[PDB]
Amino acid sequence: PLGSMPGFSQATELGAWKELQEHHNSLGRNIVLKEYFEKDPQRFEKFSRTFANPVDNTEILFDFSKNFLTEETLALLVKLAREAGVEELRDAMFKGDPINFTEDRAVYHVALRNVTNEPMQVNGKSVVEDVNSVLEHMKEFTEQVRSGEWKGYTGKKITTIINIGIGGSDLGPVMVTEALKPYGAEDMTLHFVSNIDGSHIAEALKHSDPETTLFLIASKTFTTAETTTNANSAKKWFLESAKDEAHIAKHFVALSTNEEEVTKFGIDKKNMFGFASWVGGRYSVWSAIGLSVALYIGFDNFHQFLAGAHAMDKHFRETPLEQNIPVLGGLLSVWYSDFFGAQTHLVAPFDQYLHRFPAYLQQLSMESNGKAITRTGEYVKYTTGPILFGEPATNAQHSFFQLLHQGTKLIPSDFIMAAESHNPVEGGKHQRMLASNFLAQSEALMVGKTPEQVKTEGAPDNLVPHKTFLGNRPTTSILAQKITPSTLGALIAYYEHLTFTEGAVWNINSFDQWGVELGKVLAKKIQKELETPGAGGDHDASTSGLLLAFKKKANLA
Amino acid sequence: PLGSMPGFSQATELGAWKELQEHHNSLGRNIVLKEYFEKDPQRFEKFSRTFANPVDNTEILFDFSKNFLTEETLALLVKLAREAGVEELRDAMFKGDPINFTEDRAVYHVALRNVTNEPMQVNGKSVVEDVNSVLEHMKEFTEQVRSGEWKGYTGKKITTIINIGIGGSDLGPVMVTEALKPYGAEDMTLHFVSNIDGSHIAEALKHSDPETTLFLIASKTFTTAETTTNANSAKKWFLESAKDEAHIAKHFVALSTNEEEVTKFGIDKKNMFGFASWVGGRYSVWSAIGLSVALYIGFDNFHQFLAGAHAMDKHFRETPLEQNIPVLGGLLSVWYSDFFGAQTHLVAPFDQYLHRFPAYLQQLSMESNGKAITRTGEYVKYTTGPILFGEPATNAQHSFFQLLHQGTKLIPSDFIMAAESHNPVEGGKHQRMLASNFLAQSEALMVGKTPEQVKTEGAPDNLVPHKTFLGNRPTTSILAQKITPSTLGALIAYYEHLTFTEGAVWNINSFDQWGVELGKVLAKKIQKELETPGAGGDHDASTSGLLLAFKKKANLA
Ligand SMILES: O=P(O)(O)OC[C@H]1O[C@@H](O)[C@H](O)[C@@H](O)[C@@H]1O
Ligand SMILES: O=P(O)(O)OC[C@H]1O[C@@H](O)[C@H](O)[C@@H](O)[C@@H]1O
Ligand SMILES: [Cl-]
Ligand SMILES: [Cl-]
Ligand SMILES: [Cl-]
Ligand SMILES: [Cl-]
Ligand code: NA
Ligand code: NA
Repeated sequence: PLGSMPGFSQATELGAWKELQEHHNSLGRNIVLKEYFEKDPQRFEKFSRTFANPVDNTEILFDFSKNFLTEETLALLVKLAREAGVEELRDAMFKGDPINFTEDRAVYHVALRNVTNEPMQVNGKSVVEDVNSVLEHMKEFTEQVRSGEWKGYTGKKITTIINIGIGGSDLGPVMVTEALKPYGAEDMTLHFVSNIDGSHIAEALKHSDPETTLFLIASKTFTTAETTTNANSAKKWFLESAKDEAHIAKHFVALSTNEEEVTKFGIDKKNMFGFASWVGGRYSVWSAIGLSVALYIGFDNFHQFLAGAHAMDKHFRETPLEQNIPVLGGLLSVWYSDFFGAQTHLVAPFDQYLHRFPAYLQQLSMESNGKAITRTGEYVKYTTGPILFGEPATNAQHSFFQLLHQGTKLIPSDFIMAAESHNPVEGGKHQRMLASNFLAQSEALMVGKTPEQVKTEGAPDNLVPHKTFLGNRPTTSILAQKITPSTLGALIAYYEHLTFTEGAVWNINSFDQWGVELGKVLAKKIQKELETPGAGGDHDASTSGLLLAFKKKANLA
Repeated sequence: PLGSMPGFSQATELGAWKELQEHHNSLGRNIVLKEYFEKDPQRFEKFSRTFANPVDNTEILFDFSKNFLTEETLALLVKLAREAGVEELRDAMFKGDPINFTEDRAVYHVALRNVTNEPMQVNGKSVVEDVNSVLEHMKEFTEQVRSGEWKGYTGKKITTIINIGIGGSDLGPVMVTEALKPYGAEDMTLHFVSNIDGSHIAEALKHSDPETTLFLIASKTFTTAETTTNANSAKKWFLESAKDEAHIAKHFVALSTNEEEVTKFGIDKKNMFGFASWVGGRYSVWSAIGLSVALYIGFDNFHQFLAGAHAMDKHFRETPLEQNIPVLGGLLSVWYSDFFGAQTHLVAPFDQYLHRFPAYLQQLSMESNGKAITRTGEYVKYTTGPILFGEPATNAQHSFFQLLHQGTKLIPSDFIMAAESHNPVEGGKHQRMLASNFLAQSEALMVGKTPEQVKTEGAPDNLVPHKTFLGNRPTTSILAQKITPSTLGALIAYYEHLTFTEGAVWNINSFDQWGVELGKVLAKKIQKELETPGAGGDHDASTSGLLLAFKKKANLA
């Protein structure tokens, strides 16, 4: 049924927002971090938080103390969270209420990792047994493929997995298999095919054998333009060798919401791994979409990944806002975005395996919060989601940290590192050097280097400005024990709940994506024009000019 | 010797800047692209440019017409370029004058690709014969490795190349070998090791054989912390198998400015591929640093890559500002950054092989122009380089194009595509679909979709705002024939000269990087503290708190 009117319309109408604007005008805008640290030796104790991971029995330290925060600032941000009903929206999410108000849908990625089987329901029906049934199917199938009990059409062990999917059906599987590579099967090659660009499927198939390749067709809808075309091209390549369509049942499985479209494709109903409409693509790695992860690292490691997210769900659900870790991360994002004018958010993992973690967060953050319409249907009077970007450190330091230290933008930055490496090369020397950069970069961004310090080191007087570091550049530092499956699960859930918190304060829908439809509709029209002699003139002069140049260069009538 | 005072101090003091501010206030801020296209059927003719690539005999179309430009706007931006002496600084660069004013150095990447051997000189001495000598050495060495004439210590053909380097010694080689993969040797595996994180070298060595692995130690300085440690770990792994140090001469070569440090490392002087101090790292792929590219795709393809850059150098050098392609790209960046408040710049190649092209441009752009000090030593009164980011399309469309279409930021965007694929799978269907997305995304961002259009399609009245597209989101579209070596060379040179143009207008040094030194110095101090029992307390409370947590989690006294 229908529910209540929203608690508020515009974030800018909330009393706490107006107090934050007054706080910014008189105090927040004059925060100099190095002065706050000089005057407060308990600053780190005040603004750090420790999360217990009970799956691997470790702790993750979240240090927020190098942010533009005072006790007064934190009090006002938590007050804004209470006035915006962050806890109410959170509790509605966990109850399975349809908080996705533009699609009338629950938002229930939290049910996918409900490893304690707490009661969970959508539309008065429990979802727990169905979540568990798909997981038991994923368990059985992954054991058979990894053991070699599941065989190819000529009776060989599967050694190549090709995931075919785009956006939420690709970025999670890529990022998590890259991140957890140390746990991966030694004899298994993974390919992630996503782009419609034929270079992607071509390179994957070029070095694969139909006899030893299993395909995962990953599509919530099973009607995505890119994925259906890639799947079709994969099926033609397979049949070129296997000849017999009956063989498809040993080489193709489907990860989808849409049984009818899967069966249409020629996938055996028994080889379908389902997920519900209340699983958003950018929140889907926890579902059947994680099958490539469970194949690579095994079902038990996949389940520990779910369990680490579950521990962060419990922290988010039960912790008072003053100590709540994702909530503070989300309020800091609002503080920087809407009061300091920051258009970006850097995430730099000090970890090469996490090299696809920023790209994953870019979809989670930007597709969720790149929105301008409130629950009340008004255009926001304030900026919403930032441009999220990053690369792993120390690579990032040698690419664009120049601009972070000496450029003209405020760039709120999250640095993430594990204390222990899976590859402790040369007696730990590589890892102590990585750690020294993790510690030093946040230090350097906070303290800078004064003209007086530069002159003391012997710089030419007229080069002092060039070598000065203003400092006062904020950072959040996250120190884990080791990137295990459960630790990675908890880190993603942190960013999911930070993203939730931002959207709740902004009063937008974190869970829809209406903004992708126009490009899809216009691309289909243009594709028909490219296939049609003499067509393509019904556009603006630029689109028409580009379409004509493309037809001339590609030899199309 | 010493030269002249700078032509100006602050960009904001130039008459043309003040005319642009008045132009923005009265007209530029009210530009609605769809209205300008409705009223001007020759808009595309006015603001598109064609670059002839004489190496592959193709054309690259640069369409700027979906930007916030009128004839009056372009006239004022070109006027700002003349008042800022863009052509004077350009001509000084090509003459080998020391325009890198903070390091007293020439800026002579343009000499590296001087394929017509035009006279070129630094400090009254020709550089041409020395550039050509290194190239002839790169030619001879790459022929021997690729032919199998160069053999390993047990007489086998080299099949694995491991490049070890960071920033400008890594991102170019990675991006260019990924981009030009169709031209790459079928039997060759490349690894690019860059991160100090031991996971990077470990994964590369895990599946390599010392007998068939050649290492390229890529370092301008040959004293980078990460690269010396990685090189050292590579040498220990090699010697664990080869035992005899004499064998190093068949498995390790150096790409450096610093002969003394290379010989120190134990590399035979004959296996050193030199480049000059006037080659910046982020401008170095054209030099000896491109050796991994010439090994992979052959010397002739490498030389065509140089020649395509040379054709774009000639365009930049000889074209009047009204028609000059990189100049217009750089002025648009100033226009958006300093008059519309855009903090970001999206680059989305509609090309999976170009998947590392945005990361390459991120270093070029942000390390060059992430600067705040003028030639006159003042702090800029205006923002400088943007945050540059991106991912290949169509992947990008399914990740963050939601925010580009419906979010609250202005994001100047460059879309790049080739008309022809190297992998024309399924009779060109993948490529026509990719092209349809390239054309449609810029169309969609410009025209949007009105509330009236949304209601016509049958949307619930109270969902109309959620499904509305405001449009008026600018783009630059770049359509090449095919990503050949020379076409890629010309595209990079475009971005190098766009970057030059931005820095010339802003009156900053595009060519120094003082902003990386503080982090390096502070990391070395912390590394010594990590190695020293009881040390690490002499920091701010956050750095001290993180360092202590790291020592507890990593078991360090
Ligand atoms: O998994 P599907 O139904 O093929 O959709 C994949 C992606 O498609 C895109 O249009 C959306 O931006 C994403 O939310 C989604 O993840
Ligand atoms: O090639 P080298 O001397 O090892 O330096 C590599 C990188 O080092 C970094 O400090 C700089 O940010 C880059 O400009 C440079 O490319
Ligand atoms: Cl305080
Ligand atoms: Cl990188
Ligand atoms: Cl005009
Ligand atoms: Cl991607
Ligand atoms: Na675990
Ligand atoms: Na060429």
